[PDB]
Amino acid sequence: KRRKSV
Amino acid sequence: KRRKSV
Amino acid sequence: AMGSMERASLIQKAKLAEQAERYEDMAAFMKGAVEKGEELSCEERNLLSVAYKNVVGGQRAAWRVLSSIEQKSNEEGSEEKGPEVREYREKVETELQGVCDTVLGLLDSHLIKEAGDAESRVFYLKMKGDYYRYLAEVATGDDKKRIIDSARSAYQEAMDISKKEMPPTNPIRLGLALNFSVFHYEIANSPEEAISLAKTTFDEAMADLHTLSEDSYKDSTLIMQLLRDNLTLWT
Amino acid sequence: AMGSMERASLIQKAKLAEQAERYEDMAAFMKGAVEKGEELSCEERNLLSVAYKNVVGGQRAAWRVLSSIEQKSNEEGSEEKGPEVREYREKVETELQGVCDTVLGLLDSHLIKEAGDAESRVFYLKMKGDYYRYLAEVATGDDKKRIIDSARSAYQEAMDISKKEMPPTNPIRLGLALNFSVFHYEIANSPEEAISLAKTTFDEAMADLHTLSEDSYKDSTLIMQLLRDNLTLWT
Ligand SMILES: [Cl-]
Ligand SMILES: [Cl-]
Ligand SMILES: [Mg+2]
Ligand SMILES: [Mg+2]
Ligand SMILES: [Mg+2]
Ligand SMILES: [Mg+2]
Ligand SMILES: [Mg+2]
Ligand SMILES: [Mg+2]
Repeated sequence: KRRKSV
Repeated sequence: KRRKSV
Repeated sequence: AMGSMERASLIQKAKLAEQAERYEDMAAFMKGAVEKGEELSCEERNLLSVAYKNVVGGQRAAWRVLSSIEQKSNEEGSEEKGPEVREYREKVETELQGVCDTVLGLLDSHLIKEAGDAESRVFYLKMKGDYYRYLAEVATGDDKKRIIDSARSAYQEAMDISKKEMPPTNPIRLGLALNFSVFHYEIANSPEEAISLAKTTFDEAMADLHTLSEDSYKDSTLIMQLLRDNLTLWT
Repeated sequence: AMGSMERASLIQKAKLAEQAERYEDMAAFMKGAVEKGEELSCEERNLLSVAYKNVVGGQRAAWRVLSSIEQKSNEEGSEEKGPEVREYREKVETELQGVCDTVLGLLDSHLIKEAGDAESRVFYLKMKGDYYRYLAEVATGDDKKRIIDSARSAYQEAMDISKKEMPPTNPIRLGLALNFSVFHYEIANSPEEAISLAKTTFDEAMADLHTLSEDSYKDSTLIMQLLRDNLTLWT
C-alpha cells in the first residue's frame, strides 16, 4: 500500500 | 471479451 | 503549436483525449487553452490538473523503478554494468522536471496572479505545491532545500486561504491537506506534523458533514477516506 | 537520434524501459538497435516486437474510442459538434499509421532480406502481416484492398515457411496462426476461414504436445488457449 495523494 | 491476438 | 486552435476546440479535444486515455495529448490541449490568456472555469481547472497528474504520475512511477534498479547496482557485490542505468534514470528525470517546469510556468504566467476567488487560488497554489513536491522527490543537489521550501510556501499560502474562506469539508481544502500531509511525511521528514494535519483535517470535516447534501457528502467522504488510509498506514 | 549510442547500451536501455513500462522509449531504443545494421537475436526480436506492440496497442485502443464517439456523432438526431472529433480521430490515426510505417520500414530495410533461419523469417513476416493489419483496421480509401492484400501475402508466406520448417507446437507458428485467423475474421470478412484455421492449428498442436518438455508445453499451451478463446467467442 502506497500512501494516498490527490 | 475482445478476440485474442499475440 | 496550439496557437491556431480555438479555445473551445482545445477544451473539447482535452475531454476526448481523457476518454481515449491520451493524457499527453490532453495536457498539450489544456496548456494551449491556458495560453489563450483567459481564466479557467472550475471544470477547465480540473481538466488541466487531471491531464498533468497523469503525465507526471507515469514519469514518477518510471523514475522510481529506475532509481530502485540504480540503487541496487550500487550495492556491495553487484557487477558493474556501465553508465546506462544512471543515464536512462537521468533521461526520465529530466523529462519529469520539464513537465513540472511547464506546469509551474503556467501557474506563474499567469494563472495564480489572476485568481481571486478562493476556489481558484487555493486550487492553483495546491498545484504549485504539488509540482514543487515532485521536483523535490528527485532533487539531490544545492537547490534541494529551496525546492522544498517553495513547495512548503505554496501549500502554506493555500492552507491559510482555505482555512479562512472554505468550509472544512470542501474537497479542494481536503485534498490540499492530504497532499501537504504527504509533503510533511515524505519530503520534510516531519511524520508527526503529517499525522497531526491528517487527523485534525479529518476530524474537522467529520463535524461539518451534517451541513451537506447527499452528493456533497459523497464528495467529501471520498477524500476523508484517503486521509484515514494514510493515518492507518502511518500509525 | 540513437546513432551515437552503442548497440549493447540500446538493448540494455530497452530492457530497463520495459521494466519502467516506458514503451515509447523502448521502441526508440530498439529502432536504434535495428539501425545498427546487424541481425537480431531471438531475445532482441522479442524486445522489438513487445515495444511496438505496446505503442501501437495504445494508439489502436484510443482510435477505437474516438471512432466510436465519431460514429455516434453521425447518427440521426445527434447535435452537430463541429469538426473536432473527426480532427482528433485523424490526428491519432495519422500517428498510428506513422508507427506502422516505421515498423514496416525496419522490416524492409533490412531485417527480412537478411533473415534466413525459419524462426527469424517467420517472426518478421508475421510482424509485417500484423502491421499491415493495423493499417487495414483504419483504412477507408482506394488503397484499402492493396493494404489488406499486403497483410494476407505476408501472413501466407510466413505460414508456408512455418508449415515446412517448424513443428506445429512452435509458439511463433501458433501465434502467427492466431493472428492470421483474426485477420480472416475481422479484416477479410472470412469468419469460416478464421474458424477453420484456428481449429486446425489447435488440433495439430495438441497432437504434437507429447514431444515437448514441461517448459515447452507451458509455452505452447498458453497460445493454444488463445486459439480456443477465439473459437469460443466465434462459435
Ligand atoms: Cl538514455
Ligand atoms: Cl487534433
Ligand atoms: Mg477564438
Ligand atoms: Mg480573476
Ligand atoms: Mg467561502
Ligand atoms: Mg559499437
Ligand atoms: Mg542472415
Ligand atoms: Mg525446424
